[PDB]
Amino acid sequence: LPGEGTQVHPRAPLLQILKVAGAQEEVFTVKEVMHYLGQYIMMKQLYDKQRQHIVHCHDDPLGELLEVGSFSVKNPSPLYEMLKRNLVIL
Amino acid sequence: LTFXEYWAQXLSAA
Repeated sequence: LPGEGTQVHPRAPLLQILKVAGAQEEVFTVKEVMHYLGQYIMMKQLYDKQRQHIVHCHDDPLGELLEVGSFSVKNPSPLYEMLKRNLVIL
Repeated sequence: LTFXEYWAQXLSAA
């Protein structure tokens, strides 16, 4: 994924999720995209209530993009692979 | 930790 200063444009399915999280922009840095994804998971309460580094996304639009039913915030590979598929580098 | 705290760590890394 691109560096800190590099700007990206999220593909429609991802942009839609960032919009739910309150994103107004169309062009982001990777860190900004990550901020809104965290907001989204928090708002929809997709994290496991007891072990909160686990996210359950199996029946959510985010799970469709990630292509997994759950992931660990400490094993973020699925997230970065999703971003590679869904971010246009500007 | 809380999810907020875990994600904040992840955000700071990326």
